[PDB]
Parts: sequence; structure tokens; C-alpha cells
Amino acid sequence: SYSPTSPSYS
Amino acid sequence: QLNTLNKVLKHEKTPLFRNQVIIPLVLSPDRDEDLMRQTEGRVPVFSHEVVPDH
Amino acid sequence: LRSALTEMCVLYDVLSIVRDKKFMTLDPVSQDALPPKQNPQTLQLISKKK
Amino acid sequence: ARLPSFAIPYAIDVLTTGSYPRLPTCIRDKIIPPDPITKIEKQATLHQLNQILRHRLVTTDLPPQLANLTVANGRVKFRVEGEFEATLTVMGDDPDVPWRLLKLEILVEDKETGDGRALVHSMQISFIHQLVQSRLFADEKPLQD
Amino acid sequence: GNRLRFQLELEFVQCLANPNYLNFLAQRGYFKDKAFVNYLKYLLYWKDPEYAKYLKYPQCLHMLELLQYEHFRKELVNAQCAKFIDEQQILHWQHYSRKRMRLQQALAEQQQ
Amino acid sequence: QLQKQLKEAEQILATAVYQAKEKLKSIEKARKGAISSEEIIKYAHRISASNAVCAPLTWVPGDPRRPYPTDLEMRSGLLGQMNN
Amino acid sequence: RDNLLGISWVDSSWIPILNSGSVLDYFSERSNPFYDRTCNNEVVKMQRLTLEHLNQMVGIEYILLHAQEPILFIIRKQQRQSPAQVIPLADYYIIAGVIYQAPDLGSVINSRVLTAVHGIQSAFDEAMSYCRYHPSKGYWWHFSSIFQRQRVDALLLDLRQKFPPKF
Amino acid sequence: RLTQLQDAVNSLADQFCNAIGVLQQTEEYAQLFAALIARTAKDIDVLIDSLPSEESTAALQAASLYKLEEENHEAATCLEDVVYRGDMLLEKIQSALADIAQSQLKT
Amino acid sequence: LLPPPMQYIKEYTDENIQEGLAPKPPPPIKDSYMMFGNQFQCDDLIIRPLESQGIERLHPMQFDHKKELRKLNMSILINFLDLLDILIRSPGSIKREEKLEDLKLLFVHVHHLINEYRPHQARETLRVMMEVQKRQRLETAERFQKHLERVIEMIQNCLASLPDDL
Amino acid sequence: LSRNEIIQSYLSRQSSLLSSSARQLHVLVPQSPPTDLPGLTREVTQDDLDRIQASQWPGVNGCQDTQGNWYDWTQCISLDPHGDDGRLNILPYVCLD
Amino acid sequence: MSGVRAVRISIESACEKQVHEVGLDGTETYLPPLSMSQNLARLAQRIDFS
Repeated sequence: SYSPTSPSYS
Repeated sequence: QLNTLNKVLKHEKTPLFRNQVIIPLVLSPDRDEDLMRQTEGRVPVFSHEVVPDH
Repeated sequence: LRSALTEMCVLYDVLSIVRDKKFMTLDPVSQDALPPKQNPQTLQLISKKK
Repeated sequence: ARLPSFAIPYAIDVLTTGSYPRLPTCIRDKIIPPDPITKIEKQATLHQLNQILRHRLVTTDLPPQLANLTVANGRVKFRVEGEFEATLTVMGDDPDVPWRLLKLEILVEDKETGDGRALVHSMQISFIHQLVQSRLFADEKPLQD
Repeated sequence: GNRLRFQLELEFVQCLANPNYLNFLAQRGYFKDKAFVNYLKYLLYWKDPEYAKYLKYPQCLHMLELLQYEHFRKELVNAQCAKFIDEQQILHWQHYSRKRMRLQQALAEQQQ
Repeated sequence: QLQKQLKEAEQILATAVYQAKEKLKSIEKARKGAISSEEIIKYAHRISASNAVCAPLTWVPGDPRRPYPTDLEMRSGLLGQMNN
Repeated sequence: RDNLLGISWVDSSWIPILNSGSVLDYFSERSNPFYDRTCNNEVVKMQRLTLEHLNQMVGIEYILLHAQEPILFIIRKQQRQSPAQVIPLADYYIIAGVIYQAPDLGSVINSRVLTAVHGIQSAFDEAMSYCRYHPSKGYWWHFSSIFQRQRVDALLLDLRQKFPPKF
Repeated sequence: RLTQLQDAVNSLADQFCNAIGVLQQTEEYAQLFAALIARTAKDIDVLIDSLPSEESTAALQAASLYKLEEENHEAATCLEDVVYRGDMLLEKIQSALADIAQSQLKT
Repeated sequence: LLPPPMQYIKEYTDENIQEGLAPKPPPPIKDSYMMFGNQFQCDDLIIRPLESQGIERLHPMQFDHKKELRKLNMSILINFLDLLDILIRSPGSIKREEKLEDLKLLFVHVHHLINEYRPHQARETLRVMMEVQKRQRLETAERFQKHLERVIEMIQNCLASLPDDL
Repeated sequence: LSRNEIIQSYLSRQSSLLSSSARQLHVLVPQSPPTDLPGLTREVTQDDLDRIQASQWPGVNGCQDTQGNWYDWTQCISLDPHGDDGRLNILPYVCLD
Repeated sequence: MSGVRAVRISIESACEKQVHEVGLDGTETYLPPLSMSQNLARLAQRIDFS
């Protein structure tokens, strides 16, 4: 869950 | 006035502040409408960037 | 002045986030800021001087 | 070991020119402000506006009372030599663009009554200006109105 | 030697394509020096095809041009800037690829 | 009426020749553009051999494969290693 | 080694292979400013087996305190005098595979107040130089209506009523 | 197309893996596994059947690109000539309209 | 020890500003070995390296990609069936290990072969690309030609109506 | 790695089938004995260049299919190889935007 | 076949549509309207007056 977000979290 | 008051408060038989250590429990990229209200608009949705930054 | 206000506000935000246990902590790890020098005296002197 | 694609035109774009036409431009639009046009451009745009104003005037029924008009390379300069002076202009396409009053100088300037002054408060001049401008913005018969 | 110069310059230009490194340099104050803008102006030799032939990561070149506008370096000191630029970059990349693929597949499946 | 029709025709001509000038601009870029095809193939293979030109098949929001040289590749990268 | 609070250490390979079991290993990668060879986890690795040995040999034992599965993994440094006796030394928190040291509630506030007031003081000095007060004049800071306007306003309202605004 | 072919080959190979895994780990599972594997195999076959036999790609590729360069040059010349004609016509009509407007305003 | 994220070149840079005069020139096109990132990435190389370097080749030089890819697809299904056969008879037979290695080899041969008939996807598509651009230029020229005729006809009709009304 | 839940297994079938997918199948193309450059040594033959540009060449310029519909490289072919409602979908080979 | 001969092949820039802005969760945006007839008035807006 919540991996570091390069593109924003969907 | 504000600076003198702050220094005075920090040095009047108050707990030792170097003792305590601030640790974050949970980070969720979820939208939060309560932290946005509580911090008066700045720092919404406690993400990953915000803990190294603050 | 804007920048000073922003730093003040950030500190206040962190303090308000410690005000509660919401996504935060306050465990007091029994430590001791040990300064191995006479930093205090010198610091005070120079500061007062300038 | 799954190999991707031949890349199609990405390789060609870098070799032929350099201005990356991929990703988002919002970078430049939000971070870099646009550079202003030079005087050469100014004169050409004002000449195009002169042609557009000529067309709008020959289409519009200019009042026969006076209608002293000079293109002034950017402004029709509608001027009565009597007590009024206005500068109407258009903003774009001839079918439906509104007008822009811009200037509302009052010509009634007596040296026997008003010495070292105008004849009416500037604030009232700007009020009449905005009123007549909103009235012409209706694309009814602005020249006459 | 000139070989080490070429290699270090290639590595630096390929590294400039990273918004994190750009924000690093902007915060550390390297952009404010009038020496770095001249170094950037000299670095424009990569636009030639003979030099662009050795560029593995091509996303840098366009970015380099922005660095010459003199308003890109005054900003970008913020971390939100790097956030937004990397967001748009990765979004363009992944969405272009996977959206072309998914659009083709979905249209082929729906038309049948 | 004649004047109005003439103005409309003028606008049409303008747009048409503006598009023609855009095509001429493309042709001027294209003239300098002609180059070896093999070279284009090699450059496409170079930029496309890694995850740079095309997003990977399975690339979700969370990948070490970045559009830039990461940070471990930078740590062994000539740049700062030789500056040190 | 200048200021442990102002250092951050990371490594990409260990980043995807990170799990509640491996957090101590990531802190242990060595060449990490926060952790030290003196810690006994290191001695345990040099020897063999990691079990209740931290309660047997009591000393410097870095132990995970709180854990969120994806990123958040907090580590605490303890100094044990004996079994069932724990003394907390410090806390190092790992966010997104980036290790920081938990700031003291008070060192952070001291630095924070210092920066804000230093900014206020620079602004004040600049404003004082901007000022050019004199015995004559209020304070040079270097560094109407002709009243015939009521009739003009009446005429304005009259032309408003006569020529109505048309949006 | 080619990425789809690679993904289909990988899914075919995985088919083997998931089937065997399930086995080691009832009848409907084996039925659906066999049906899915056969379907993806037939899909890989019909996708390969859509490949191209090599042709010119050089000999014809080089000849075609040279002809295309020549024709691009001649088409650029023709289109710029057409734009020249259109620009002359627009200049003429603009001069006419300007003269008409001036004559109307001079009245 | 503890190296930071990499710094900007400091060795050069000071020379490039200079006094705005006598600057260092662009470094020459080192047509040999370089060190971008960590890989050497030396110049003068092909696009699809032959499978002969690093692995066995089970396919002859005729290489009719379409026919060999179809054979390799068959070999892979038949080899899977044989791997199931090793499971019937002896799971611990060496043949399982040989079967697994060869199955990978057959799949790798398919992967090499898919790369092998891929070339139309670039240069032949480039050929269609240029033809499409030429066709678009011709279409725009035709639209201008038609637009010009329509404008000339409009001018002629309007002019007749002026003197016809006269 | 245990998996094998009816739900977990059912997800596998849908995902695998989606990526992969009366004959309506492409016309069989046989041996190609004369290749344009090495096989027939007819390099730069003008008829071949004319044929590729406008004529229908079964494998150089397109895929014939059955039912007679002709699909060029840029176009996407929808075909139904299995005797089922689900139809295989060959996306465009060139995909030039 | 072997020994491919590269010829002078000219290719036109593939600028048929540009993605001015890219939003999150997909949703492509084609802001560029590719116009000039109105761009003249758009630039006339930039022109000064004062």
C-alpha cells in the first residue's frame, strides 16, 4: 500500500 | 513582546525539552479534511514528502 | 517578513500536530545534549559584542 | 529480456531539430513568462487593426454630424471639435467582437471659466467612459449609441 | 584530458534531466553564480547531431533550453516544483505508452 | 455587400496562405533534416534500449526505473565520483 | 559526523527488498552515519544466531519500535543495564527508504525561532536604513475635488437614466 | 502488435506454470486451465501468421526513400508556387478593398 | 564512507565563464569509449546483437523468420508436453534439468527470432511515413488550388453584379 | 505462494485471457523463394517499388485475411480464430500516432 | 540484405497534436487549437495602448 508516488497516487 | 514572552515561558521550571523525541506513527496518501482544517489550510493529506520537510 | 511568518507558521503547525496523537508521537527518550566544549561562554560573549 | 519498440519518431525529432515536442508544455506556461512583441510587430499589428477599422467603419453607419476619424495606426480617434472626444476600437473577429472606448476626453475646455484646470472631475469622466463602453459592448449600433 | 572532459560533461548533462538534482543545485545556490550560466551556455554544444549521438537519456536537452530563460533558475528552488515537473514527465511517458496500447486494444475489442 | 464578401475572401486567403507558410517552415526544417537512416535506427535503439523512450509494459506509480539516472547510478557515475 | 541530526543516508538496491524483517539489516548496511560498529547487533552478526541474546548480553541494541508495512519503519536505540531494564537513547525514523534522526522537541524549536527572528532582524535593519526622519517634515522615507462635483454627479446620474448601460 | 506478441508468449509460458502449480497444490480448474492455454496458443499462432516476409527494406528501401526525397522537393516547389499565386491574389484584393474604403471615406 | 548525491563539475566551469573571452571550445567528438552513468556505452555497435554471442543457435542461416517462429512455437508446446512426460516417469531424472534449460533456450530462440523479423517495424514504416507526408502536402496544395478558384469565381460574380446593376 | 483460492484462481483466468484476446483467420502465406534483394537479385526493380506503393502485396504492404477484407499495416485487424464469441485483436503494426 | 546502404532520407516533424497539460489518473488534454486567423487578434490583445 502507499509505495512512494512518482506519479500521484490514483 | 512575543519573543521575550516565548523565551520567558521556555525558561520557567518547564519539562526538559531535549528529552522528548518526535516520532511519526502512520502516513496515508489519503485525502484528509480534518488536518487541513486543523492546521488552517497548510499541510493537508500527511504524505511522504511532508515528514522530511517539516 | 513573509518568510519569517512562514517559518513561524510551520513551527506552530508541528506544535499543533503534537498537541494531539494524530499521526505523531512525543516519547521522551531519556537522552542528554552533552556539549564537549566551553561553547556557551564564548558564544554569549561574541553575541553580546556584535 | 522483453525488448520494447523501435521508438518510431522520437529519434528523428532529436536529430532533425531539438525542441522536444513531447511531454507537457505547462512547464513553460506556468514557469516562464512570454516575451513582449518589438516595435516592428507593433506597427504591423496596428496596420492590420487599421484595415479592420476601415472595414468596420465602411460597414457601420458613422454619424454624419462630424465623425472626424483618423486611423492613428491603432485608434479611430472619433473626435468632435465641440465637446466630446472618444477612441473606439475592436478586439478581434469582425462578426461579433465588441468595441473598446479606451479614451473619453471632454473637448469643452474654456479658458474664461476653467483657469488652469479641466471642466469636470476625472472620476465622472471615467464613469461615463465605462457606462458608454458597457453600452457599446452589446454589439447593437455602438457607433451611434 | 579532453576525454575526461567529454565524459564528465556527458554525465553532467544526462544528470541534469533529473528534477531532484536540479532542485539540489538550485537550493545549494549554484545557479545564482554568473559562472554557471556561462557553463550552461557552453553546454549547448550537445544540440549538434554528432554530440547528440552519444546521449543515452535525451530528455535533458529540452530541459537545458529552459535553464537559459533566466526565470527557470530563479524559481525551482521549491520542492513542489520538482514534484510537479517529475509528475508531468512520468505522466507523459507512461500515459502516452499505456494509453496508446489500451486505446487500441479497447477499440479493437469494442468494434468487434 | 461586395466589400463584405471581399473581406471574407481575404480572411479565407489569409488562413490558407498562413497554413501554406507553416508547411514551408516544416519544409525548411525538413531540408536540413535529411540524414542517414541507419543512424536513425541506431539512435532509436540507443534511446529505446532502456526505459526512456517507451514506458515499460508493467510500470505503475512506484518504480526504480526512472526517466533519469536514479541515485545509485549517480553514486557510481563519473560526474561527482571524479569531482571528489 | 558534524551533526547527526543533519545527515541522511540511503541505498537503492535495499529499497525494493525492504520488509519488517529487513529494517534492522538496512540500518546495519554499515557505512551508515546513524548506526555504529559498537552496537551489539553487529557483535551478534560477527558471532552467530539472533534470539533472546539481546536480553542475555545487555547493551546497545537497536530495535524496531513501530512499523508501517510500505515505508514507515521507526528504530530505537536502547542501552540495557540488565534484563527487564531498558534505557532509551535516541530514535531514528526511516521514511521512504530515507533515514533521519528524530529531532528533539526543543533543538528543533530553538533553530526554528532563530531563523524566524533573524529574518525579522534583517528586515528591521533594512527598514531603519530606508527611513530618513528629520526635525523638519514628518519623516521623508527615501531609500482632490474642486467641490463642483455634486452637479457633475447629478449630470452623471441623469445620463445614466437617459442612456442605460447595456451589457 | 509486437508488445502484444511478447506478452502473449509470456502468458503462454505462465499458463504452464500456473497449471502445474495448481496440480501440485478440481476438475473445472483443469478444464479452464487447458481451455485458456489452448486459446492463448491459438492466438499466438494467428498473431505470428500476421508477420511480414522480408522485402526491399533497403534495395527497395533506398530506392523508395530517394524517390520520396525527389518528390518531396518537387512538391515543396509546387506548393510554394501555389502559395505565391495565392499571396499575389490576396495582395490584389487587399489593395482593391483599401482603395474602395479610402474612396468611400473621402466622400 | 559517506558520499553525497553527485556535485556539479567543479574541475571545469571556472574556465567556461572566463572573462567572456578566450573560452574553452566544445570538447571533440570522442569516437571511441566513454563512461556515461556506469556503463561504458562505447560507439560503433549494431542494433540486435547476434544470439551466437552468449548462447547456442538452433536455427540455420535461411532464417525465414515467419516459418522458424512457427516451428519454435511448436517446439515449445511439444517440449512442455515432454517435461510433463519426465514427470510421469522419473521426476529426479537429469532429463528434467535438460528439459528446463532447453525450454528456456527454445523460448529464448523465439525471443531472438521475434527481434529478427521486427525490422519492417522501423525502416519500412519510415517508408510509409514519408509517403503519407508527401500525400498530405499534395492534399494541402489541392485545397489551396480549389480555394483560389472559389475566390476568383466569387470576385467575378460580385464584379458582374456591380456593373450589371449599374 | 499457496494461492489456489477459487477467487484468486478466477482472477488469473480473466487477466490472462484479456491480454491474449467459421474461421475469419488470415489467408495462409506460403514459401517466399525470391526475396527482393538476396533471393531474386532484383534489387531496385521499378515494378517492385511501384507495387509496394499502390498495389496490394500480400505480405510487404498488408495482411489479406479471409472474407476478402484487406487490412493495411496502419489499420487494426479484428479476427475470431476460436469458434467462440470472443475475438482476437491484432493492434496496428506501425501505429504512427 | 547484408551491407545496408543508408541514403538521404528526409522526415517531417511529427507535430500533428500537442499535449499542453497532462492531468493525473489519465485524462489527456489537447489545449493547442492550432489556429492563426484568431491568433492575430490574440496577439493584438498583447499589443499596448497606454
